[PDB]
Amino acid sequence: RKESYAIYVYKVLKQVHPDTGISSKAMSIMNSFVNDVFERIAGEASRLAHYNKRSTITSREIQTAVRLLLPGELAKHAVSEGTKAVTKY
Amino acid sequence: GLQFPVGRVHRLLRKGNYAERVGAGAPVYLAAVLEYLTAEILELAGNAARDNKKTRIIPRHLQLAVRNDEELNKLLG
Repeated sequence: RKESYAIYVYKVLKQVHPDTGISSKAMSIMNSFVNDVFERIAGEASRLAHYNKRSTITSREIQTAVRLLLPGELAKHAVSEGTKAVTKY
Repeated sequence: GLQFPVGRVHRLLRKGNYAERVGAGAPVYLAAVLEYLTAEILELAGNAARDNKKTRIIPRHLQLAVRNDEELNKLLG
């Protein structure tokens, strides 16, 4: 698409299924999901920041955009993944 | 220990012209969110793979896993 996340998708696949590979045609589809979600989360976080007269996209603005754009428990566990992630330095 | 690099996600946020500056925890939060969603897809896709005895995820297992998981379907429809 625009940016390649193939190696990072390779990373997580070995964590989830170490003995199951992914095709190159499917990796392109995986790379498109990440590129689409990245620009949606970062795009809404910038709208949230620009709105409140903010000059900083922080983790709370990313957390809000994740809550508004991911449906159901997708956002529930993603926010848990995010808050746990920044909880290390 | 993230598989998605906080570094590049920070650079992708700076060159993206989203705001003036980017908080330190923002690429960390986004990298974990990006890593969680792919792990969610790759698991259901990897399941459908070996549920067909396939030792390799092909575009079909990606299409099936997201489509009939209506949370992922409403997200990546």
